[PDB]
Amino acid sequence: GVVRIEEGEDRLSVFVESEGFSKEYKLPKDARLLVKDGDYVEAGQPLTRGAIDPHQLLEAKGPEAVERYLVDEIQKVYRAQGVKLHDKHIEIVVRQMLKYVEVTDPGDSRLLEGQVLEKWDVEALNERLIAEGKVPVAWKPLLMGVTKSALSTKSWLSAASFQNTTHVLTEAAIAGKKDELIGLKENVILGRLIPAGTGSDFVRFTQVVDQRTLKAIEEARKE
Amino acid sequence: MEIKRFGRIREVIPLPPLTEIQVESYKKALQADVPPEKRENVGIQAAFKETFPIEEGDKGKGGLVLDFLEYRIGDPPFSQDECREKDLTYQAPLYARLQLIHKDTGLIKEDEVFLGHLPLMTEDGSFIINGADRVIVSQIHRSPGVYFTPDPARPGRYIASIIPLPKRGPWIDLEVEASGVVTMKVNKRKFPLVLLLRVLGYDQETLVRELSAYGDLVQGLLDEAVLAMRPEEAMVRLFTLLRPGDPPKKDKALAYLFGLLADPKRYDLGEAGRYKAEEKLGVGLSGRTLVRFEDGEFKDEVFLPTLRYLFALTAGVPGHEVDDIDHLGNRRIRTVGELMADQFRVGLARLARGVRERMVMGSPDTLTPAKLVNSRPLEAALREFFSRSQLSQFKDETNPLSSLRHKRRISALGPGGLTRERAGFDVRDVHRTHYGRICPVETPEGANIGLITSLAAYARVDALGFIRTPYRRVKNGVVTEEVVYMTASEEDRYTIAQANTPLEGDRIATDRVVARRRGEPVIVAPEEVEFMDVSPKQVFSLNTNLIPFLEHDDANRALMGSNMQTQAVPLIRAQAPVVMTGLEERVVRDSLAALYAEEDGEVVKVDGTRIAVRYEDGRLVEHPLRRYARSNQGTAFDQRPRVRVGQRVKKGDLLADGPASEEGFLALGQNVLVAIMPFDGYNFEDAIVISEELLKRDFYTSIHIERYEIEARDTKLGPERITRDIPHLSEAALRDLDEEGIVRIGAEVKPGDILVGRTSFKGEQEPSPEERLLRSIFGEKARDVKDTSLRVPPGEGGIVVGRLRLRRGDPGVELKPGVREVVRVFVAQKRKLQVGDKLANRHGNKGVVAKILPVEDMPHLPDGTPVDVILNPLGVPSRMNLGQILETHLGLAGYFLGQRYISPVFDGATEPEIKELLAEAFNLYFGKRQGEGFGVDKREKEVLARAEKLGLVSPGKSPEEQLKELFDLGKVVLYDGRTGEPFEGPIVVGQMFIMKLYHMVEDKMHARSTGPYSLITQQPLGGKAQFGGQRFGEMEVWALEAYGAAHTLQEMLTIKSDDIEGRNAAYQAIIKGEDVPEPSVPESFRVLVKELQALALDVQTLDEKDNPVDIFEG
Repeated sequence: GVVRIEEGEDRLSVFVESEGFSKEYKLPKDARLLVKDGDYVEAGQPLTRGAIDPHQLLEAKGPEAVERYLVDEIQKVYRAQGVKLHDKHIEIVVRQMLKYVEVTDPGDSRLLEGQVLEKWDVEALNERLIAEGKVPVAWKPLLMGVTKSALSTKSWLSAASFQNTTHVLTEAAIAGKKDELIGLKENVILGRLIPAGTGSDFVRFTQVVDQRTLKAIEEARKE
Repeated sequence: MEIKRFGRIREVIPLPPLTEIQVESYKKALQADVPPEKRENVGIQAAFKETFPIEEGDKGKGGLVLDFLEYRIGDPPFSQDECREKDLTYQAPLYARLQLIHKDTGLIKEDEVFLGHLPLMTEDGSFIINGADRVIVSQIHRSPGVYFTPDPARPGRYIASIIPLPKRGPWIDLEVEASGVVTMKVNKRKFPLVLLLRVLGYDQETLVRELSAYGDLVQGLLDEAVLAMRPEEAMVRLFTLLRPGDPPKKDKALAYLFGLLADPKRYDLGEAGRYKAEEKLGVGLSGRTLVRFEDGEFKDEVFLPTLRYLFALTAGVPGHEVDDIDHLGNRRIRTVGELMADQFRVGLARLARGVRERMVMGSPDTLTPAKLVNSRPLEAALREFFSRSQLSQFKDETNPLSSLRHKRRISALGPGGLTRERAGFDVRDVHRTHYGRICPVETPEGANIGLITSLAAYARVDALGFIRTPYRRVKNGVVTEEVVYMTASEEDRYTIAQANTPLEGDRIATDRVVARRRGEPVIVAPEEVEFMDVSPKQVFSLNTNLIPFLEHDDANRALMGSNMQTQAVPLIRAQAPVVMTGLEERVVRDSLAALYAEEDGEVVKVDGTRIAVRYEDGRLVEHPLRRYARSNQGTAFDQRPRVRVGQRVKKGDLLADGPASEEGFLALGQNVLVAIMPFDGYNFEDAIVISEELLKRDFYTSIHIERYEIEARDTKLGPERITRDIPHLSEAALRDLDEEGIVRIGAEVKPGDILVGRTSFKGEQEPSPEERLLRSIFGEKARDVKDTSLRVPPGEGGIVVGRLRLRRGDPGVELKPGVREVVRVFVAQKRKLQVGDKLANRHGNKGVVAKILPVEDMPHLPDGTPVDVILNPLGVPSRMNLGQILETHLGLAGYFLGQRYISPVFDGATEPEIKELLAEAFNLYFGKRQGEGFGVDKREKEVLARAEKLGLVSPGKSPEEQLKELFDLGKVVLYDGRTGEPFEGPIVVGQMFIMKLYHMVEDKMHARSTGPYSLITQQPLGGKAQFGGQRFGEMEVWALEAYGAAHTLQEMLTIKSDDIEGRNAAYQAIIKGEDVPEPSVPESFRVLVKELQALALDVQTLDEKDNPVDIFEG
């Protein structure tokens, strides 16, 4: 919308009045604003100056949006110190920061239980396609941070290692709760052959042949 | 040799008797040499007296009391040397004279009642606690008083402070919050402070009077008209909220600590606590937070004048400002003698409740002191002190300096009154105060940096631990001789001037004078002067002074040097730095590791084993020379005869040197000839090259004595003897154990070879797998009594030279619970240099070696003689330690010039002064060459040929000159022994003093293909025969993860640690050479699953089709 500041050396604030709703945007008596007296806008943006809250933003502006800020933001300091580094990296991190979403109008699980994107769609693109009906089971924009993050990761073996394991197992144990061992910290706590590189699913299930020892293996097949 | 000394400014006074921080502090605590009726308090006195007019529950009625009169000092049950070989605390019985009057009367004075072993100090400054020596250090805490300061979790508002001496009074904080109130925090308690204003006689209109009108915070502290009531009533809402479990009106039994007397509250006798809480507060206070028994009630003294500077601080006027909580005039120092005395208010503590419970059960007539006291709480609590507190440190005996360095230390850490390992960014930092009190370039690299540190040379601690630093007084333009030792709070109001500043005869010389005030650096008028420092040494730490050209070194890469100089290890043919700073000699004397003579006489008998003299008709002492004894790091210091068998002496001069000393002068390392430059990346990044030459001369060699020990216990399977008789051992083995179990002295040691046999029965079981494959590596199956002898641990070793024996029962030999008979063999070794060994300069250029090169390589000068160490340049730039480069110059100087010099702190020589001798050396050096008949050759000129094109040389001048010109320019031409052609650029060369540090690869370095598998965790640990067992952390893995290192990861989590199956399996595997591993399912996995069920929860296992596993097959 539009704007207009009011008073000087007593009660500071500002107002974001579009057409009708004049949102009372205060200031603690010591703020360094920068969007003068008149200006013009669009949704969720740096008004005062200072910072940019994660959650508060998101909510009223979307998930990607934050992401963008995130990384970049982060980068800004890194850059300010000689740091160089493909952005990609920082991104990848971020990714999980989204991974979870809350719920409303469900078609199967609890009416809140935080949740994984994919899990939401192999179930929200599967309760309207082959198994039509029930309810799409929508979600919303949810933000975790490394910390809060991991913690809700479905896997437990890994899930342990943090805060107070008790809890994790506790609840877990109760319902079946499986893992699938898809991850690193996962397959390692146990000491498997990591689902990576050599221990992946595309370059380890390969059997090598030696040109001549392929014709002593071609006469024991047509028998 | 012949010594010149630079700069003047004559030290009006040598330096403090150093070791003063431990001796001069500990003697004025335990006054056993001063009539007992005398003694002006503190230490044991003020400790026996703070807790001695010790009554008995019930005031007046039933008798029983017990008081004090004087304390008797003990006499060493043992001598310094024995109490050490025998593992004793070199304590010293301490008796006290008690007498307890009854209610019916009786003057029964039980003649000295043993209270506990109080350890006597040493000439050194350390002690003898359970064997070795420790350094009861000196901490530094917040000096008592009141300052206030702002609020932390609430900006804009202010909190008040009331700190009395610690361990003699509660912590008190008057923080004003948002509720309007001014609550009172005390020993973990936050109640409405209005409840303590009324207890000290304050109404509902005099709390609004002296402190309202301004700051309407008094109308939050006010409306609570349910507690603005009665005097002995605001005492039960205070004794029913401060101490639950007891609601009696005996709320002046507990509310009797935190105030009157000195049981708890009080900040010194009226010093820092009062003299400070007077000038900044509301003037006038004697000695405790208010006062009780005055006429009836409590007549407040210091809970209102400080509540009249904290609220006039949250609005207020001038004069009322925050205090700096890290200022020295605001900071204290707990010396030695007092820290044991405080473990006496704690040694006399659990003892004033070991009698007040003994006069309730036992007849009150049948009582006489020495029958009421057990005296275990001063032994167990004053032995607990020299045996465990984070402050009672080992003692760095590397060299003698460190020894002392240690002492000088200052810690913040501490038992209770101290600082944890997670704070301090308002303290750690160096403060505008320190100047001359606490050096700023001595603290440790990281982890601790700040909190810990060494005192600033001259500076002395005094009275209530106030650091005092020496200044010289003037008559406003003139210059006195009088010198002013003064505290900091006594310095923030004087306009002091550098000593660096020009002074004629004995006064001021010039009008542009540099001076400081409080802390700010300004220029001042010649008579606008108060004082003037005694010198700069007054400014830097003790060792931070040994620095030669500090005047030209970064501040950072410097401490490194003062430091490191500590991790300095001695060598034989030691030698003191060519360039010194004077003190250089003194350090050696105050350390005491060197031997001097009290009175002047003359020597008669003289050998490595002793030195007999015949002082001036003062008899004939005969002090022995500790020969090759072990340090604590291992080191191995030994004094050495340095006098003749016939000569009048000099009133006590080097009666013979110490470890790393040369005729009275500190010889940390060995000044050697260096060549600054790059070699085939053979000093790269921070490496250094050496010339075989030193090994030849055996120049950098260290002696070291490793201490081995053993313990034989008493068991059910039988007692653990120790005889030169142990089965299957083939005589050629025992071969050197004449002692009947011990190795003879002078025996050459190897590894695995026997050191101390020791047979224990054990058994009752049968071997099996995972040790019967090894086993025969440790048995041949067996015996009814096993080997378990000592044997030399991998790598170490050397030539023996010392054996000690004990046995549960000797006079003073006391063995723990279960043990019997001890033994300790002492074997040492020569160590020369070994590629990789560590070494550096005082100038912070730490640098190890990678290539010892033959005297055939080793870029040599033109006159044949080769350099020694190549000190690449690169390591100098990014760091700012010029000076070192300056030492090299003076070096070449001091070479041909034949001498030593002393470039003290900011008083050293100078470029113009040095060029002087440098040329003075060239005129000589070259006079030597032309004199021989030569005079520069193609090689040289060719250099000078470019030396000019480079402008370092003045063009248009004979070759010869371009040399001197250059020579004086501190460099010269250098020949690369390998190729006749010299380097193409003059080279800075010279004699650089260096050193050998604590670290020496020899003690690091390991490798294990297999070996000792733990039995606990099921993996590689310890190491009897073969050794080591490297660790592996997450990082490692993650990265491992980084690469698709699959197996490299898995093989790194199995057959190389837990999974017992594998390690053997694998181990075998190679013995034949097969693929080798492929472990079934990693140990740990199963373990856990089982540690799981071993706590409920199945913890099953399925695949892709979700089906039952078979995870354990057994």
